[PDB]
Amino acid sequence: ELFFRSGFGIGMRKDSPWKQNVSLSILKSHENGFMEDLDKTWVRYQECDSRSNAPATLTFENMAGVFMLVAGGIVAGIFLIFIEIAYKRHK
Amino acid sequence: FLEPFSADVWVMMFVMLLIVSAVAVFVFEYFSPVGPSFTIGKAIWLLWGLVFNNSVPVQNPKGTTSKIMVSVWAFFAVIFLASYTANLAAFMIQEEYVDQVSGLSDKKFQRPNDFSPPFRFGTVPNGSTERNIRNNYAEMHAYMGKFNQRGVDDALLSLKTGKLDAFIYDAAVLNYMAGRDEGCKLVTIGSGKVFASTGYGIAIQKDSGWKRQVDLAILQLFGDGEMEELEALWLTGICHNEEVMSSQLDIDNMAGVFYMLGAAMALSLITFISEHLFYWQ
Amino acid sequence: FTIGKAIWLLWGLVFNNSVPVQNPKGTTSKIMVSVWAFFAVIFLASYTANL
Amino acid sequence: SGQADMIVAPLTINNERAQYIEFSKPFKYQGLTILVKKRSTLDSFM
Amino acid sequence: VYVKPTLSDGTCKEEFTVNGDPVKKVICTGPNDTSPGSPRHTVPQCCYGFCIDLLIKLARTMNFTYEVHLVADGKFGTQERVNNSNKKEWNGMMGELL
Amino acid sequence: QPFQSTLWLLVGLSVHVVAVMLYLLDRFSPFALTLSSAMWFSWGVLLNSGIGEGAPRSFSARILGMVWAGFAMIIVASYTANLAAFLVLDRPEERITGINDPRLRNPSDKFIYATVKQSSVDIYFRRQVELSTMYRHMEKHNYESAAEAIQAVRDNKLHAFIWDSAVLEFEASQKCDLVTTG
Amino acid sequence: AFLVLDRPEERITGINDPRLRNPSDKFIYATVKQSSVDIYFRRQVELST
Ligand SMILES: CCCCCCCC/C=C/CCCCCCCC(=O)O[C@@H](COC(=O)CCCCCCCCCCCCCCC)COP(=O)([O-])OCC[N+](C)(C)C
Ligand SMILES: CCCCCCCC/C=C\CCCCCCCC(=O)O[C@@H](COC(=O)CCCCCCCCCCCCCCC)COP(=O)([O-])OCC[N+](C)(C)C
Ligand SMILES: CC(=O)[C@H]1CC[C@H]2[C@@H]3CC=C4C[C@@H](OS(=O)(=O)O)CC[C@]4(C)[C@H]3CC[C@]12C
Ligand SMILES: CC(=O)[C@H]1CC[C@H]2[C@@H]3CC=C4C[C@@H](OS(=O)(=O)O)CC[C@]4(C)[C@H]3CC[C@]12C
Repeated sequence: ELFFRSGFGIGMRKDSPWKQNVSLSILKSHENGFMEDLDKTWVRYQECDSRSNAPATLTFENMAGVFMLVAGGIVAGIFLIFIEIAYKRHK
Repeated sequence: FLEPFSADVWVMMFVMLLIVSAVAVFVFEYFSPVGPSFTIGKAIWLLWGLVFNNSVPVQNPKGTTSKIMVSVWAFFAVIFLASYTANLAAFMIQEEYVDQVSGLSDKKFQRPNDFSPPFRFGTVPNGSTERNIRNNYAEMHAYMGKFNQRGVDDALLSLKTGKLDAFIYDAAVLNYMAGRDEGCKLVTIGSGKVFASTGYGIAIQKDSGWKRQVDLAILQLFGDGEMEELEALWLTGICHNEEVMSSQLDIDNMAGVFYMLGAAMALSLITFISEHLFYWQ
Repeated sequence: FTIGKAIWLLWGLVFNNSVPVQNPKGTTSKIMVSVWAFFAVIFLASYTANL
Repeated sequence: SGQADMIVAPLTINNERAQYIEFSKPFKYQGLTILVKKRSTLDSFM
Repeated sequence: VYVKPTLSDGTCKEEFTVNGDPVKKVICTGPNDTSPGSPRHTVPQCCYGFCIDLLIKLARTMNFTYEVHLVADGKFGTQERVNNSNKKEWNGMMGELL
Repeated sequence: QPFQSTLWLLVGLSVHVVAVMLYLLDRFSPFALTLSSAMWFSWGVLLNSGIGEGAPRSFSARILGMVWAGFAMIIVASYTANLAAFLVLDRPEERITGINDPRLRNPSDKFIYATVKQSSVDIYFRRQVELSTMYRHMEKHNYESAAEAIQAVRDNKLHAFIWDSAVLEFEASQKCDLVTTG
Repeated sequence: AFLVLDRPEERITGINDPRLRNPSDKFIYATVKQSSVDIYFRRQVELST
């Protein structure tokens, strides 16, 4: 959780004849939505993310084990076919 | 229903189905001493039905070897369906929600009448939210005047009754009211999104010597850590701790499975049409 | 269609219909088996979901 | 020291710095957070 | 401390544990049942429980006899202020002990 | 419960649209399914009964027979999945979390909690100034004995009782409608 | 059950986390030199460790 919730300011010296009009031009830009423009174009990008739980779909790396059993049941089959005729050949 | 089994798994099952079909009808059934002819048409149909909870009428092969191959395919199909259902449950158990309303620039807030049956949003007047909305959203302000609320509590109950569907107010107050709410059924959009961001300040007489003294004192509280203690003592809430809730499966959720069926209605016509064109020539 | 063939048919249906059975040749008996199949579909779905 | 007349940067408003310079009203409200290092592990059907 | 009425004989009804061991009981002499407010009497009840079994063990291994009674107030003890006399006094069992 | 009423209708009505279509799509084809056999095929696939020996004959009907088999799989799979979600995601909770709970710290008139009058609990809350708000709420609802306060929570007259854990944990075990929290 | 209970844990909950509340040599956490973070930790005596 966030702590030390102090924001970002513009620093000027103690005299700062611009101190008052800088602050008035920052409150104005919040109300105008100018700072929401800057957040959109510089802060809110969201290249990639995920949730904490995030249920995951089953890819081929997960299901390759059972796909290698149907394939192994074919090479076993093309062997077992030869026994089938050979068994029937005797009787 | 599209969520488990990445599309590469479904594709490979189809091409393994064609591989197993061709081997079982050209190498296992043709070459078998025994073996109504078992063809591709009734091998695709047999293996397809096995995958989808075998319930269709089929014609099993007569060869002993081809019966072994169908049996090792039937084992794959029980694993396939057990792992489809198991992951579909895992998705349903662990889905979060998507808020229907994006923000203060949404279509509903911009033009509610031009949209679906009107969106009822309003605010307490004579404050800073109106001053921010008079100056920024003129069309919004006119539609909001008829839905004014006399106080915060009034707009809390109007949301539950249904007279309003969105209350636009100060963020810190709304965060609190959305915090100690029974049932946790009133929430702020954007998971706490704030617009026209500002803060609460102590107003002091203009051109006075106390502004510097107050400012340094407040900044000390942040540094010394009192603000987080105050936030947990006053602004905390029950609903701030955390969700996922059981939901029914209305058509809007299941429209995808019907479109897939309704498209197979469309694909059936094209092949039915293509038959007559191929039958004519 | 004997009573021992109806128990075998109805038992197989309620346990993930997987055994060779003899379906009735009537129509209202076919309707009843279909009604039992719906119960059997719900029964097994609830058993797996609660398990 | 006079080198700069303004600090247009993510300068956090602090009690220490406020005793010497005049901060403006915040242009960004934020706080301190901790950054740490970040699918399916189904081995097979067995 | 379970407090139960005594039989008409005045003794304690005999009960046993789940195993079959006898439940040790002590004749209390606390206030009349259903509070002593209106029916002000000290009816001898029957007392047993965790603290009575520990008291019986304490008496045996330290060789003292005892007479158990229930606190009349029904309270545990708290220094309630007496605004009448600008003082404080204990109640409950704490007042009885002091 | 897992399906809505109109989703039950749409599933039932789509059986007949498939059944009628499978009949047309098979009858009007170059070189079968009767109407009754198509109704049995569609219900047999959905209900997973062996009833009916007819299957679509034409190439176009078999595609719709194949997809209908997949559609009926998802309907049953998503019934078992949604039923499982409903049976695991049944958490009323909303239970008090200790003494630092916001409900206790900032009480409302709806929520009532108390302890036994003139005991260690009373002079624990009274001693601490940070618990002053909690003390006032309990001051007007404090009970004479713990048996009354335990009976009050059973009869819903009291919502929270603060007392010794050695005593409360005995009542929670002996009485099945009481639980200790926090 | 396997696909549902797949959940990692042991995440830092903030500065109050017991991992951070005391310096354990196995854990390494740091901030940027000479910033507001530094003059926040050093000013407060409670989290001097
Ligand atoms: C496993 C996955 C699915 C697989 C199979 C899918 C099968 C698709 C089948 C679809 C059939 C159509 C759906 C009908 C909806 C009934 C609504 C109703 O009033 O329900 C009532 C109850 O009703 C019952 O308990 C069941 C009544 C069924 C009557 C038979 C209908 C025709 C059967 C087929 C003939 C052709 C049908 C043609 C239809 C055009 C009241 O509802 P409720 O009060 O909200 O709930 C009751 C409980 N409560 C009182 C405790 C609250
Ligand atoms: C849904 C339920 C209903 C259906 C039930 C059906 C009934 C089943 C009927 C019968 C099964 C009889 C027992 C044999 C099974 C293997 C056991 C074993 O020790 O294998 C070992 C070697 O296995 C492998 O690593 C390879 C398995 C996958 C590739 C296929 C090769 C052929 C194996 C099969 C040949 C065909 C035999 C045909 C004749 C029987 C297991 O390796 P492991 O590393 O210890 O694995 C641990 C799991 N883990 C990796 C996930 C952690
Ligand atoms: C042979 C068929 O007839 C099938 C085979 C593959 C199917 C498609 C698979 C995926 C989707 C995405 C889905 O998206 S949705 O956002 O509307 O849910 C809409 C339906 C659609 C286009 C299916 C249409 C029917 C198929 C063409
Ligand atoms: C019998 C049918 O006709 C249906 C039954 C289940 C359907 C599949 C469900 C999920 C997906 C994943 C999707 O890609 S994805 O990137 O969105 O995952 C592409 C489409 C695909 C393969 C569907 C194709 C059509 C089915 C096979």
